[PDB]
Amino acid sequence: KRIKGSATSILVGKKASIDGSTLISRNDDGHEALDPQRFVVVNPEDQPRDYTSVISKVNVKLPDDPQRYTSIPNSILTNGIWPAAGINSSNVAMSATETITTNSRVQGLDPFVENGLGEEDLVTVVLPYVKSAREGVKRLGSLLEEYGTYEPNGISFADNEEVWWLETIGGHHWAAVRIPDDAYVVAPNRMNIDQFDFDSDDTLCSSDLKDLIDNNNLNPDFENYNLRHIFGSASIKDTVYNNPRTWYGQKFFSPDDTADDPMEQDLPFICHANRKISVEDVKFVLSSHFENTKYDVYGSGSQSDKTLFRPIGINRNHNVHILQIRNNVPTEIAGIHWLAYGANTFNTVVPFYANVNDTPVQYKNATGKFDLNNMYWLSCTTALLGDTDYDFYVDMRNDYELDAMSAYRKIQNDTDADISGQKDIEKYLENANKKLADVAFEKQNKLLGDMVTTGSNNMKLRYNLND
Amino acid sequence: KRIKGSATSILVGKKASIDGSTLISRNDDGHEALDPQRFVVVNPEDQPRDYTSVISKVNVKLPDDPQRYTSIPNSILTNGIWPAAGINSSNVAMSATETITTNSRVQGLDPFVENGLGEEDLVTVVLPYVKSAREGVKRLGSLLEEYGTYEPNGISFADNEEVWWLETIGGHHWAAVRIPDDAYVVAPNRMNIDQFDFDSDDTLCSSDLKDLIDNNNLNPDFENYNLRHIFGSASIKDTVYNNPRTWYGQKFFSPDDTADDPMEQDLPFICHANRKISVEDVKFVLSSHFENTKYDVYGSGSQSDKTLFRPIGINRNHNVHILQIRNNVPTEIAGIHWLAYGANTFNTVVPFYANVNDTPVQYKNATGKFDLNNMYWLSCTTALLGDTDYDFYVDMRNDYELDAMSAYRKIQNDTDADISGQKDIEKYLENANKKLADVAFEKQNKLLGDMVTTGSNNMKLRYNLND
Ligand SMILES: [Co+2]
Ligand SMILES: [Co+2]
Repeated sequence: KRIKGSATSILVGKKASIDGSTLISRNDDGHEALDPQRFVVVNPEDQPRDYTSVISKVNVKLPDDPQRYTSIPNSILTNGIWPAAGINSSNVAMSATETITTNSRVQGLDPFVENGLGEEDLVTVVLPYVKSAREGVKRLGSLLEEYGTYEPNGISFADNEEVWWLETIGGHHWAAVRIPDDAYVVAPNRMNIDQFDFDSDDTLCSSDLKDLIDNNNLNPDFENYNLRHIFGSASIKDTVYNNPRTWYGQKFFSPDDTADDPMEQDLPFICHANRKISVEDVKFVLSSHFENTKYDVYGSGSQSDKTLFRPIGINRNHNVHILQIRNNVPTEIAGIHWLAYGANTFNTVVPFYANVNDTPVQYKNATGKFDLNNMYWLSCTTALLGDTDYDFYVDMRNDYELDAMSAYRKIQNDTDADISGQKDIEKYLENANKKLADVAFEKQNKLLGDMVTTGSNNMKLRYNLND
Repeated sequence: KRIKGSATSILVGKKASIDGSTLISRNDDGHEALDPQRFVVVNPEDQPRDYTSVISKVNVKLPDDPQRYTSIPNSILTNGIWPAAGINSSNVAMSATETITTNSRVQGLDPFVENGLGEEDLVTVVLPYVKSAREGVKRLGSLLEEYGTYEPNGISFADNEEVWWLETIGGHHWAAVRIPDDAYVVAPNRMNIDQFDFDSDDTLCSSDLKDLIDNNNLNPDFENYNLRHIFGSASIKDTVYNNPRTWYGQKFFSPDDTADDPMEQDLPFICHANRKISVEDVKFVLSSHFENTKYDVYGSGSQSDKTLFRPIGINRNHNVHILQIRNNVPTEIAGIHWLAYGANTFNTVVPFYANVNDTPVQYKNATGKFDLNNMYWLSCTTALLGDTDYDFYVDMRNDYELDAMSAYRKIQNDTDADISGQKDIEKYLENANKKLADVAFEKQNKLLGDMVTTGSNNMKLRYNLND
């Protein structure tokens, strides 16, 4: 068999955010709980021109003018690079992938292509070569049509104006929708695009998609086109593995527009929140485990209720990224690659400037060797200890989140404030990223220390005299 | 670390009270269950002109004309004075503080000031120098701008006309609301001020507050300004630690305007009760533990429900005070500093006249040495015993509350009735306060005795012949 990713994604249009930025985000989850991640800038000279994948052995000849981009490659390259997500020098963001679903009727017509492209590959072969989110969508579509794919995937694109979501369909087909400026999306591992207008300028797809549907009796609905009804799933597994994640996110942002059934199969794709959305909001949902419901594994529910649903924050979060393209700041500091590692319950995303040529050591240097000086291993260790007694550690966790995010914001604010006239912008921003990573490590380390100190007093292996 | 206070506060406007008085109140809670408190009048000659805090080392030069004021300082000065609350000779009341919440976005712009002011300090540096509640608000606002603060705090002020609530925002900013005459407030450890009209005569704030919000994308709402949405929190921890306290209080006073969800994040700040409010009402809510719900730790709920919410009456109540400025009595007896010590389940507030130069021995003289002749230690001992079998002791508790409060009221009524023509008002009221404290001790001691006598008969270590 082939190794597969898992994920939860959240998208925010430029009018829906609290600061007028676009946000595309994803929990990059995997099969094993731990799989070391690195934060790496791929400079143009480092980018392949003759690309061959490890998993599928697909060979793609690439353009000769790649742009510099951030990425989050695996430390261990057994299954290839797995760059996950990044922002290029044109301030275009891309995250790939959100594994989605398919069905036997479309697979019968356009099967997966064994030697096609996969999540292993997509950012590497698309992001360096596009100058808008729309261009990203179109290039990826072209590559799917030409080379095919062996996975069902959802991919996000953004620039300072637009946010797009592309879903792959069978071995070669695809469709994509531009998320409205004022909207957000929460997307689990299930095909998401619903109502789809072939006549809209805000949609793109395989030229033959409508004919594929119309000519092969793929449409289950009496009227109109709902792509996930046609090409996706509405399974019993969806009701426990996927829909509750969508539901919990929509309950958080749109409480008065969202009913009380986490199993709902027709939750809207495009949503409108009752307020503007912050980075902190996005990280909360990306770290969640159905808090204040009977489905919280750390909560008061029955054993069966507590384990019924797949949470969003999860032991096998490998990285979490929130890619932000800001507006009303100079373009050279618009791109922010927010990043953290390990189960999202005990980390914080750090707002790294994407306009840099290299990355901080604590985030760049993970290998297969356990190293608590590295933020991947330190963050995972913290979350594991936290998992053993969540209610005991959660107050320290909460304090740390506020304290750390406050410190990051102060550094960002100071750095933004002095951008004008900097003679070496990349060096200036690399220094800012170094400060951010240093503080992130210090506060992560201090949190773990506080947890170890208090936790040790509460060990089972104890016997105290109460005097 | 730095030690932090905790609290629950209740405010009542002059038209909302049963007697036309203003009331500002707070449970002064702390980290440890026990921390001995004293009732102390600071005469002008005792007041520092050159003040330095213990926790932050902030140094504040003070005016040379301080007014006399009541206060509730810590017996043990390890972390400074912690005066908590009092009434000055101009019949201005102040209670500080209700620790509240903040968020990373505003902290990123205006961080806490390490060597700034804190709860340790505020009553000492403000109350002696103001002649109205409004002046208190303005002086505190000025001091925050001058010295900064290292805590997020809520502070109440009152005189015979007005009640104000000030909340500190970041290291230097602040906002305050004059509570409508006919309104009340219940405030837990969460930022409270909601809808806020900068043009209102009922509001005061940092001169730059609206610009700070507008220019830095701090406002999450599509319309208007809600200060706690902007500057505060709505966290998962809020739903168990804070909101249920607000909810239980509002359920008590406004049953028909309050829904059934204790976790509600947008309970109103300003409320209107269905009736006029007594001192006895306020003490009840300040002593409460979600009686007649599954969230009552002394009740019938599951272990998880019983311990889910932070109660208002609690083991770490250090003092409880209700500062009352009465109307239509002569000004020399308008100020009443109601006071009790220890967990509020087994004490009663005593209506001490604030117009005095000294305080009764049973309330003034606590040290670190356990002394059951002192009301701090006696009250704490009583509440601890009560905690071991609440349903067994609650009838004696209830009887004592009625009996004791009736005795206090008789003494107050007689004292008020003979105020005219007194040649030495302070001596006259000090004598009344001595009578109050004497009877308060007698009734507290008799309660504990009755509990010990009946409790001893029900000890586990027993074996009786039933004849
Ligand atoms: Co070429
Ligand atoms: Co819209």
